[PDB]
Amino acid sequence: AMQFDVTIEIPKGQRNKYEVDHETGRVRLDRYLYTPMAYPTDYGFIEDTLGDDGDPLDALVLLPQPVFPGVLVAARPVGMFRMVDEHGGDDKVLCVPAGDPRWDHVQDIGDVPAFELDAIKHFFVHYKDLEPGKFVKAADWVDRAEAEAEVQRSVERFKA
Amino acid sequence: AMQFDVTIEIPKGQRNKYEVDHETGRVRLDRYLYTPMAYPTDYGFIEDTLGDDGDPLDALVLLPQPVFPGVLVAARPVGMFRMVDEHGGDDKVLCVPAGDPRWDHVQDIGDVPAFELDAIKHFFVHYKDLEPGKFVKAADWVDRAEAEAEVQRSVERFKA
Amino acid sequence: AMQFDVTIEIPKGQRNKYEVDHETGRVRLDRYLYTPMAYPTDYGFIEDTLGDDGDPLDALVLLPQPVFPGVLVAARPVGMFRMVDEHGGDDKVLCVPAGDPRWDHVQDIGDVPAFELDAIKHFFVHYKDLEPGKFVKAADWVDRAEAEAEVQRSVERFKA
Amino acid sequence: AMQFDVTIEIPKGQRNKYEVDHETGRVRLDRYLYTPMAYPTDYGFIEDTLGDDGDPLDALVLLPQPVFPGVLVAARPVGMFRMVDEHGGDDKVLCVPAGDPRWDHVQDIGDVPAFELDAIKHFFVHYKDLEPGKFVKAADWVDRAEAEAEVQRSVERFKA
Amino acid sequence: AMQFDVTIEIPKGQRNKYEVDHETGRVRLDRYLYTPMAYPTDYGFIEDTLGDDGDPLDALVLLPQPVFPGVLVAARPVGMFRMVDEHGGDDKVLCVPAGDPRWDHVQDIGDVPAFELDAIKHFFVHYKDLEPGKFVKAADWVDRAEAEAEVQRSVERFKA
Amino acid sequence: AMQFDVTIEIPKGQRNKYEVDHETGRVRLDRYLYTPMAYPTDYGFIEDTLGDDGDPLDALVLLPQPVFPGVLVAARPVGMFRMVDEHGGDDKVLCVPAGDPRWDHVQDIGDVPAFELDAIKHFFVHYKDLEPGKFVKAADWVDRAEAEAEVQRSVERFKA
Ligand SMILES: [Ca+2]
Ligand SMILES: [Ca+2]
Ligand SMILES: [Ca+2]
Ligand SMILES: [Ca+2]
Ligand SMILES: [Ca+2]
Ligand SMILES: [Ca+2]
Ligand SMILES: [Ca+2]
Ligand SMILES: [Ca+2]
Ligand SMILES: [Ca+2]
Ligand SMILES: [Ca+2]
Ligand SMILES: [Ca+2]
Ligand SMILES: [Ca+2]
Ligand SMILES: [Ca+2]
Ligand SMILES: [Ca+2]
Ligand SMILES: [Ca+2]
Ligand SMILES: [Ca+2]
Ligand SMILES: [Ca+2]
Ligand SMILES: [Ca+2]
Ligand SMILES: [Ca+2]
Ligand SMILES: [Ca+2]
Ligand SMILES: [Ca+2]
Ligand SMILES: [Ca+2]
Repeated sequence: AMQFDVTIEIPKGQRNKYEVDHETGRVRLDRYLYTPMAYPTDYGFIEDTLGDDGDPLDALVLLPQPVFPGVLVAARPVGMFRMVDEHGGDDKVLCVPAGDPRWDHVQDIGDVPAFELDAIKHFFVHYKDLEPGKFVKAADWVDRAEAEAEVQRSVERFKA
Repeated sequence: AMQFDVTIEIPKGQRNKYEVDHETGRVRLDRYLYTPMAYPTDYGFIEDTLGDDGDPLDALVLLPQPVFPGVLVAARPVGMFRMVDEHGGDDKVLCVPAGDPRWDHVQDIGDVPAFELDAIKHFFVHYKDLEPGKFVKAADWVDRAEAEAEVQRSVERFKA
Repeated sequence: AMQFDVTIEIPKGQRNKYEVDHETGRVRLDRYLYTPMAYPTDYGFIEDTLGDDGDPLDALVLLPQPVFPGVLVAARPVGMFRMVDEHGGDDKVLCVPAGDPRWDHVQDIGDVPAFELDAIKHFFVHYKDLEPGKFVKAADWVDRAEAEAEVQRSVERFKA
Repeated sequence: AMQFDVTIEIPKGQRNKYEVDHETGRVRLDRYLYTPMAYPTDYGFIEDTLGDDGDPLDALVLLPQPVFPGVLVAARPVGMFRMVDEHGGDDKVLCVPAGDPRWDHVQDIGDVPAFELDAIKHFFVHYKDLEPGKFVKAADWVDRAEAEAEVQRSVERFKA
Repeated sequence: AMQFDVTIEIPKGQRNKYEVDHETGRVRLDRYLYTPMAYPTDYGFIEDTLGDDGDPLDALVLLPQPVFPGVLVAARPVGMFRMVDEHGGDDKVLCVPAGDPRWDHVQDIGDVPAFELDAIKHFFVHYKDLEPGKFVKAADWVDRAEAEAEVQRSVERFKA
Repeated sequence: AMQFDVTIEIPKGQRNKYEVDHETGRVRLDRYLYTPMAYPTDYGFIEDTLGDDGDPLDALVLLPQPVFPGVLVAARPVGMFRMVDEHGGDDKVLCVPAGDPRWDHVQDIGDVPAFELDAIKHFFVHYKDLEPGKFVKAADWVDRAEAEAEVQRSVERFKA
């Protein structure tokens, strides 16, 4: 099975939007969110990846307890969240911890309760509502097969 | 200068929706919110008040640090959030601590930063989205005079 | 589905062993635990039940986020943990929140992942290791049907 | 050997000064402290005591982990903090948990390390500096025997 | 408008005095404070500056929520805290987040409310009372223009 | 008097088992513990050491307040915990902060309360009980002199 390293930027429950600067590796506070919302899962990116824009592929990791900003978590993808915003398409891979039997029951997007997926969607649809010149036009969920394909595309781009 | 006691049910930052049961006085968990949202201010109700809803008049309190559920805070009103939900009008009186000179610069709704009023509005408009058969329609932020009048109304209703 | 109110005494992750006095209703610190352990679920008792020993029926509640000591939670039973300690038979009903569709997938003890049942068991087996004259000696899980029967017996004992 | 119940109003590390209303038993926020200081121990009062000033006798409880506001702790005195402020006399009994063998090495005021006693002193001397028309002009520690004498006086006054 | 990157060493509310080692970039615990006090704002230093003692120029950042130690925050100066301690002169630039319109109402030292500036002064005046070989002699606030002059000097020294 | 730098990987009270990768210096989540236990002291390793295993020598640090993962603490040894798990044998040096006179009363293993030593032992004996292929076979406390020998040992092997 496919797996990889995710670097968590923002723990679950945070209104502080942290981002890891990729030139340096330093954790930065981008902004305090303008909406009364908090990240529904631990949020970050996959190491040694690169998307269409000059940034790694975004990742969401389900956990029994949050980590801190800058922490690595070995994860495997079970699905992916597509969305369109002010800078076009944005993909977010949904993962669980790799080599952990406690998450073996989650092999695909259908194994994650509809209510956690709706809550995730709702966050990304609404979190920038009060920010000038920022919107989220579309949003929906694809399966693990489509997620793994997107990871494979992003690894290939990185190595090039 | 009008003042009253507010009982805080939900501290700022909470996704657990607590409620005081008014007949018994116990704190209950009503529900964990279905949306990835957190109460932007300390939320509760004014003691010895009564609306058309058989319940007390709801209240928001601006604080430097949150209290915990069940705590009493002496407060004075600076405005009111007017909204309609699935059960009609649900007005919420915005307050600051009474007799505290660090809040003397806040006398009316205009003295509260718009960004904070925006975020409070965004919470109540969106926190119930994912709950079926539930919705909110924000009317407007109204001034201190409109608030004090509603508080006075609901105090008279209580005394009966 | 059968349901009832649970008063939570100890939130998940606490080494402080809080207890409610059943006359006064006050929260008391019985003791700081002598072992490096923490309650793996929110822990308390079912309101208006009378067990075989004069005390109410104990309860464990699975939640997405812990509450505080003294909080009421409407819960439905999915199983029961039977064990013996230094004062004989000790039974603890495992529950989920009642009227919450996010827990509809948990209808009996087999739906609760074994890792969580093993952990709960491990807590109670070991938490009084370092207290003299205190132990727990038997332990095993019984299904929803037996839990509901035990709750019903305890509801009646209380009424009489 | 003397012991009693201490009700904790304020946990260690708190800048919010909570208070129990002794008529109703409700927890109130008196005020957010005006200085950048935090209570160095859990703070509260002794149940069934009445001091010379109409209120219950104040108490500091040394703990391995803090409790929450409103929690009872069975405790025994090991000393007292004698203080004169703007309202005159103010005596606070320093306690440890009763019947807990992890505190049996603490028998009198000399057994509490001087760094802790100085820190506590430093709190009460400076926490109201920035509060107007508020001060403390005398601050001294006394032994268990003197502390126990004051508790006894206060207990007997409670029985009027 | 002048701006720079501040690295936060100590979040607001902390009694642990964290310090970044400027050679390696590692975070160190210098000491647990000897007074019962907590840093009243997020505290750190300005990146790519050089104070005339060989360290980066110290910075205080006003935030709606604290960050973690090591986190970068883009900021702009609004004033400066001038103090004289056991090391002689010690300057600390008071800042707000740069490119954040929620802080546009704070442009110079007079825009910060007095109760917050007094609290910050109170911290630095008193936090080393109980520390041996450490004392304060004086503390004053100066305006944005004085602060900017000091930043600019420290920047040129950095380039040398 | 021997002293060294300890990097804390895991703060006290944690169920998340973090690790520093000694190649990269990145913090990684190894695993969420399968037992309902939490690290009773801050846990990590000694910098510039090499144990029998090929990783650095492990360290426990007694603190008045926990740090966060990746923080350096100057520390001196007062004893050592010897254990035999799967993977050979593991040793953990028990320390206190160096140059801190609040810990001067702790010079050898006899000076640490037995209650704290039993709790630390109890953690490392039981924390992997439910993990397959993991175990403990023996657990002992040894004195300062024994610990200092093992540190110096590990320093030499790092240099060689
Ligand atoms: Ca990302
Ligand atoms: Ca992205
Ligand atoms: Ca985006
Ligand atoms: Ca309410
Ligand atoms: Ca209402
Ligand atoms: Ca409503
Ligand atoms: Ca809805
Ligand atoms: Ca119980
Ligand atoms: Ca029982
Ligand atoms: Ca028992
Ligand atoms: Ca035992
Ligand atoms: Ca008191
Ligand atoms: Ca008093
Ligand atoms: Ca007083
Ligand atoms: Ca004063
Ligand atoms: Ca600094
Ligand atoms: Ca300086
Ligand atoms: Ca200094
Ligand atoms: Ca000093
Ligand atoms: Ca280690
Ligand atoms: Ca090792
Ligand atoms: Ca090992």
